[PDB]
Amino acid sequence: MNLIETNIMKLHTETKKLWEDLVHQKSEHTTIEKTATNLNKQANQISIE
Amino acid sequence: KKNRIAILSQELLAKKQRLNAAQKKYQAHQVKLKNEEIMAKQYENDRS
Repeated sequence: MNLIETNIMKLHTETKKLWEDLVHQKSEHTTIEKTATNLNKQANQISIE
Repeated sequence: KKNRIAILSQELLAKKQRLNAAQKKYQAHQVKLKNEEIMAKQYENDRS
C-alpha cells in the first residue's frame, strides 16, 4: 500500500504540474491569436485605403 | 492478525485502483499537452 500510494502522489503532482502548463500555453496561444487577427484587420483597412 | 491482514489486503486493492486512475489521468493529459504544443507551433507560424 505504501509504495502504491507513493506512485499515486508522484502521478498526481506531475498531473497538476501539467495542468498548470496547459493553462499557461492556452493563454499564450490565445494572446498570440488575438495579436495576429488585429494585425490582419489593420492590413485589410490598409487595403481599402 | 488475520482480520487486520484482510482489511489491509482489500485496502491494497483500493490503493492499486486509485494508482491506476492517477496513471490514466496523467497520461491522458500528457497526450493533451503534446497536441497543444503542436498547435502552438502552428499558430506561432500563422501569426508570423
